Amino acid sequence: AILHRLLQ
Amino acid sequence: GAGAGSLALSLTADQMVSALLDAEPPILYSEYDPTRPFSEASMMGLLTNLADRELVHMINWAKRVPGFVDLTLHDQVHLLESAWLEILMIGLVWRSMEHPGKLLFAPNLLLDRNQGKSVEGMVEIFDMLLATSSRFRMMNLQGEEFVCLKSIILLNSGVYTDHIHRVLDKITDTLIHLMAKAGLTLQQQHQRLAQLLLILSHIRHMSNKGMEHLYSMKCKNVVPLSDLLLEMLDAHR
Repeated sequence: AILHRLLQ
Repeated sequence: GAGAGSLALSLTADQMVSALLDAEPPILYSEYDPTRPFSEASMMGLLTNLADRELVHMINWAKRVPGFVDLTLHDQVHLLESAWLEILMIGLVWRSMEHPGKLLFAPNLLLDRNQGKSVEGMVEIFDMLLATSSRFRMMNLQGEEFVCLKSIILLNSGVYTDHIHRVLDKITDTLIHLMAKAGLTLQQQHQRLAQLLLILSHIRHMSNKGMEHLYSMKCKNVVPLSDLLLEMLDAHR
């Protein structure tokens, strides 16, 4: 899940 | 308790507007000029390329919205998953206000409703986006009001699918202050707050029609979609 990585 | 003690809840209305303006993403140009006329595939290709690039900046903005990074990464994912097309859409209609009968997707990508015919079922959505743009133009929607509303969309759109409620109250207070300082009576303030918040139900509606469109275009395999964009779509089903 890209959004988890981009948001951290 | 997540958020309990947040800076977000301490901000003055002037500081909340300052934080929101500072958080603004850039206005993206299309990386391509389109050849005339459009096909369904070149139209969806421009629009999905643009939205992909706007998503990356949307994530940076989201982090700089007061209240947002006080949530778990889990909840931040869910709000962005729920809100992302409504946020693309409020931005599009805001940027399109000074271009009657047209959608300013980018300074070098202004489309009229006819060019929306090149894609099956796109004309209905453009009509609804144009009307929203046209309503904001009627209402003389101010920059400061726009960023407040875009923050509310972020915080509200997935909130039933309490700190979030406290930040929304904070943004409501900020909108009313902007309206008071511009010399609207209390009557005109409450009426304006309600008029803008009622438009958000229409942005939600366009988002839901948009998403059905985006899912129908996934199946047709007409245009490639980014992994990020395929994730966003899967979150709605």
